[PDB]
Amino acid sequence: TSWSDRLQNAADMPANMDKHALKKYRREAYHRVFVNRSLAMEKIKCFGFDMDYTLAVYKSPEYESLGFELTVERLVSIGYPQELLSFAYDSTFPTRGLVFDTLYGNLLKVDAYGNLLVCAHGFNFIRGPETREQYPNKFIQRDDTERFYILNTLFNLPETYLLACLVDFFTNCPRYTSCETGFKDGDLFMSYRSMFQDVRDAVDWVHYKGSLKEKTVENLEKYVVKDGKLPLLLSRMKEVGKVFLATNSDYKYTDKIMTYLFDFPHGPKPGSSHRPWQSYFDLILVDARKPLFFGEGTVLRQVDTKTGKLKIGTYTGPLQHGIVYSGGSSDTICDLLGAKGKDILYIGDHIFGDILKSKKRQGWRTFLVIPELAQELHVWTDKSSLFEELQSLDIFLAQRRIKKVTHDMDMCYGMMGSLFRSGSRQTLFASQVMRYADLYAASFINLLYYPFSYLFRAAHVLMPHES
Amino acid sequence: TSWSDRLQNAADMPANMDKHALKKYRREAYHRVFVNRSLAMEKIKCFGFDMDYTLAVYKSPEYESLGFELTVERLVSIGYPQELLSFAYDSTFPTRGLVFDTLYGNLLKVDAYGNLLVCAHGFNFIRGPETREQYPNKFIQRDDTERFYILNTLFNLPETYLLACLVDFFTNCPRYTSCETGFKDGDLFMSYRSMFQDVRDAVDWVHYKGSLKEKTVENLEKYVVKDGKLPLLLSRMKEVGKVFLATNSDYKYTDKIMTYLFDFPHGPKPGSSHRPWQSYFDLILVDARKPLFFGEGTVLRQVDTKTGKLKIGTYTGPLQHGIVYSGGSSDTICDLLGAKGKDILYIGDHIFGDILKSKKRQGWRTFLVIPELAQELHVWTDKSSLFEELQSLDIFLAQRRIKKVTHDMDMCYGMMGSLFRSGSRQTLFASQVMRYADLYAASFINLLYYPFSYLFRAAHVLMPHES
Ligand SMILES: Nc1ncnc2c1ncn2[C@@H]1O[C@H](CO)[C@@H](O)[C@H]1O
Ligand SMILES: Nc1ncnc2c1ncn2[C@@H]1O[C@H](CO)[C@@H](O)[C@H]1O
Ligand SMILES: Nc1ncnc2c1ncn2[C@@H]1O[C@H](CO)[C@@H](O)[C@H]1O
Ligand SMILES: Nc1ncnc2c1ncn2[C@@H]1O[C@H](CO)[C@@H](O)[C@H]1O
Ligand SMILES: [Mg+2]
Ligand SMILES: [Mg+2]
Repeated sequence: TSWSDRLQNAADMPANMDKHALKKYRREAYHRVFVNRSLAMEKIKCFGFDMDYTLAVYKSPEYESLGFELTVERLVSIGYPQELLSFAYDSTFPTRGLVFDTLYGNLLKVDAYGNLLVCAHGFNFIRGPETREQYPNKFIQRDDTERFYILNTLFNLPETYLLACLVDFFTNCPRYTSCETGFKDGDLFMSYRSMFQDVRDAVDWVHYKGSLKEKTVENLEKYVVKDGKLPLLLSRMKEVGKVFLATNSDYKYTDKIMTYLFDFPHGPKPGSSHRPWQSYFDLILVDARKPLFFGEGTVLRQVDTKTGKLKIGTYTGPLQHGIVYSGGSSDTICDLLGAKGKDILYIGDHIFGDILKSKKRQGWRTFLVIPELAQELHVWTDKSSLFEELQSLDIFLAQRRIKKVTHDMDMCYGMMGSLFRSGSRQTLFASQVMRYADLYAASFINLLYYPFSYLFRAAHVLMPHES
Repeated sequence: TSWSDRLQNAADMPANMDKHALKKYRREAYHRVFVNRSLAMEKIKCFGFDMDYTLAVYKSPEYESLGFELTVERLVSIGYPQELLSFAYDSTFPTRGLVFDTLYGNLLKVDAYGNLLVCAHGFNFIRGPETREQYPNKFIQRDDTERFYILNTLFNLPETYLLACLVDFFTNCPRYTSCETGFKDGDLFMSYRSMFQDVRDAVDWVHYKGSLKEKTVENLEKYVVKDGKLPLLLSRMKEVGKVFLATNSDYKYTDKIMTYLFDFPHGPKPGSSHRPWQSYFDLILVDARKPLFFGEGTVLRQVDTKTGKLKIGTYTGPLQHGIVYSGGSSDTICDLLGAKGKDILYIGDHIFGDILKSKKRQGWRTFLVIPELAQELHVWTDKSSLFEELQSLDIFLAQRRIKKVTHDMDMCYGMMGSLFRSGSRQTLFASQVMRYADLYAASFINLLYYPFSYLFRAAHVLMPHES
């Protein structure tokens, strides 16, 4: 059972909008909206959405495996060894939010301070003492973005596993000699940095020049979760405010995916006439280029929706019925919808590009979708006894049993552990969700289960000397 | 009674090192070390110190008033109006950590997200609705460091008040016409930005080219807190580890101030021979240029301690008895003392340059000295009933009484409120202390009251879905 299996099972249920049914439903952790900072829903005037891994959640492991396969094929076509074709995606290895160290070729799981929680070189998990050879303070400088790459989104799961596969392959293939910073084959030297860049380029290529989008659209049921409650939620949002789409995807792909997401024999609820996806939005903006979008952005363009090409010139006109924008900036949305940032709830999955940057640059309210949370919640409750024990062991310490229980707990989630922690230590990703996501949930659809006057409440924070 | 009055009263007490006396003493909030993240003191191998407002706490309001007076005199000498000479420092106005908005000439108290808590234009405190004219989302972009200047240290208290005095003066003097971004007098336009830069330049000038240091050193008792427990604490640290000084001050001024701080008729404890200040340090480094120090730093130089001038050339030799360094980087300290960052506890007052940057760039352990905390603690306990009420009002809301109690509470601290909050809203400074200071206290001397095997403990943090 994957996180997307849980999501599709919930997606298959029709909405029961009886107020007592709703209250009961949202008490289950799977259907709850979690609160880091209080948010009065009554004050939200505009609801904005990302598309990929927000509205359109790709099924796992099918979509990751397709990405993986095509990326490997691209690498082989540019000259990587044929042995790559023997690799197969393994959903049990990668956890999201890992850091690839391009100098030494390690995948790192770190905390908010750059402290190392896990270090894997290929499939070799390095113990603490051995990590000090390369990381003398068991620490990385997060500001060193030329060296370290944070794998933030679900799109990065294939490459997370592929990087490990490659390091493992070159390390153990006798044609190559391993060095601290890469591999030698005769008179050719491949640094881990150059390897990483090829992988990144190949992932970008499959999405933009290769066949990934074509294969996705040709079997949408295989690759994309569909939920009849979506138009219901959006129609309800439009009753109390404005609704917008601001997505990095282009118009043609956005149209294909959105059409599928609304492909039911009804509109908002069973019995109602079907409505085009575009009708649910007061403003539609593609090619957003987030997070640049939340700074200077790019020139505002108009899409010719018949051809899917951009019209020539910068668009200088007003918001009109049926218009679709491309590029621009977050100021485009504020101006055209008559909104200030705190009037906007933006809903997306990219902790950096959707949530951190909209919060820090513009003071938008934020809702982070974390698709894996459904599965993480199952594990968290199902294995609560290991964490409970760890809590008691930590307290009684006021040590090797702590390491053993930490490992056993972490292994329940996968080889790279929970998205949110290693034992008692919170990950960078956890810390960023807390600090920048006002609300978060396994799915944006969980908003459906709360009234629009709801006050999401978080406890006031006190400093140690105030407590 | 000022915060420095509280500190000097404690400084005047001799140490009672009876273990039961110590335990009793450190339970009083004034003498406690507060803990944001757990820290096992046994693992600390090196204790490092800043000088100004860490070891050498300047008396208030005398030192601020001297700085203020000299800065005003410098501004008048470059051509500012003679009316400036009628200003007098007022300790009741400034709180540390405010943001000067160079565009519109406002002092802002903000939270971690850039949300406005207080806005004063001169001495005119602007209400919420009126603030929206200039701050439409009641928000500033903290990343805009060319526009916004954060007044982080106690050295910035004079200029905090001076900026307000100037805006007030020019606004109300009929020789000038007020504009959104500055003041006109005939064919001369003075932007708030240019005004700010003159003030900053004048403060730097008084400290580096003017008479402030001379006046300070000529009456050390008037201007600097002295505490006979200092050599006791340092001697104890040297028993279990290494001790270093890394200060932005130059050798001559460092020597004057340090000599005063150790000027007692005894060494570590009454009855013992007096020892030169330098003897308490395994490494002494001046002209540190923090926070650049924690990145590339500057060339390592050697001080000629007889003349106080730097020797010509980069110093390429070893750590030797009696050597004093200038410049270099944090790597100088790690290499020469045989330390990794997590082995080092660095103690300083600069939230950005001492604490945030050492933590983020190098993974050092951190101790933030907050001299005002003594007074803030008095107010926090003495007026606990107003905060208690605010807590209850916030809960019962699940509004104008909330604003009234918030104001009354804040006014107990000064016109700009508490360093740490406005009502229920934490300030940026509070948030940064929590996130980057592992430990914090009113004085570094509070470490004396804990054994060196002490485990400072903070509760494990949980996300909302884990709770
Ligand atoms: N999750 C993230 N992904 C990518 N870059 C990030 C992330 N979090 C912070 N940063 C950037 O990395 C640097 C801080 O380590 C800054 O440039 C910051 O903008
Ligand atoms: N997926 C994994 N497989 C094997 N060992 C792991 C894994 N993740 C962490 N560890 C190990 O557990 C120890 C820390 O709990 C470390 O030695 C680390 O190598
Ligand atoms: N307290 C502070 N004082 C000055 N600059 C800061 C402070 N906190 C963060 N910054 C800097 O301001 C920018 C983030 O708002 C970054 O360049 C960061 O390094
Ligand atoms: N020092 C002050 N003097 C007068 N009013 C203040 C002060 N600080 C905040 N306020 C006011 O209290 C209100 C918010 O509680 C705002 O109108 C703000 O102007
Ligand atoms: Mg997305
Ligand atoms: Mg200092």
